[PDB]
Amino acid sequence: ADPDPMKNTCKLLVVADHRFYRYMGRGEESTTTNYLIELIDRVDDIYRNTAWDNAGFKGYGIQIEQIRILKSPQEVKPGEKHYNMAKSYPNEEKDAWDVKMLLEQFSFDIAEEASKVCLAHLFTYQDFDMGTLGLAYGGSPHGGVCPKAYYSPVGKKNIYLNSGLTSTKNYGKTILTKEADLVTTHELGHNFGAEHDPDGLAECAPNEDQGGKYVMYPIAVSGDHENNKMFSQCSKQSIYKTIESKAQECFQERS
Ligand SMILES: COc1ccc2[nH]n(C[C@@]3(C)NC(=O)NC3=O)c(=O)c2c1
Ligand SMILES: [Zn+2]
Repeated sequence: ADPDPMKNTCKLLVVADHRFYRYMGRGEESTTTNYLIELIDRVDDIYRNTAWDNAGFKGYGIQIEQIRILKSPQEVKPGEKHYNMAKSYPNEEKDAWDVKMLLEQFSFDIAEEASKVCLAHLFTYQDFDMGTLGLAYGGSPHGGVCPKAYYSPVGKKNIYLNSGLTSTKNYGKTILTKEADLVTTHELGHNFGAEHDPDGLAECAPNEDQGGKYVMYPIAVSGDHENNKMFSQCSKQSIYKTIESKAQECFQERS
């Protein structure tokens, strides 16, 4: 397979919710956007430099098309929910939403905009239970790159599963930027078709002395080991097949 430079970039709709704006953006558009621009660019370096077939099938990456900045909580009617509402759901007494329900709600609310982009990604600031940092569709044992309709019987409309989310809060504190970059890499990894690296394949889950785990390992990589910022051969095989199938459908030229 040969790369098409006219169809080698997955353009993103990046959404910063009110929690992200307040806690990460310090209530400023400049601070909020600079954080996301720099994070996406560092993630793009991991992707763009990856040779998916271990040869010349490289130069595939991600770029931001738009950053939506939600400065305040979404006003909701009684019984109505929205990913950007003030309260956490299902438990308002908790700092965070149930992560799966949040990804579902974001996908529902962002459906119209998501239909026009390769991927939509939510950046929030909430302490998900049991150390979870993000969630995404694709590479699950459907969804991922390029909007694919799913009729929601509950929602009564089509939603698109080209979505993921990252939280930069864990255990009551802001995560390191080196940690945040890896969360987003991991979530987009799922979007790109990669499943978790299994323990049973040494090639895909190396020991610490061997450079450590790759980004798709199910236990969040810290970023202090060499392999942490890279995709395993297992992830490359899965993503290679996805890119081959999906680039013509929704990838665009690098800006
Ligand atoms: C480096 O970031 C990572 C790496 C592994 C992770 N595992 N999890 C939990 C969960 C449900 N989310 C996800 O995308 N994969 C999963 O198993 C992170 O939230 C996570 C984040
Ligand atoms: Zn995962």
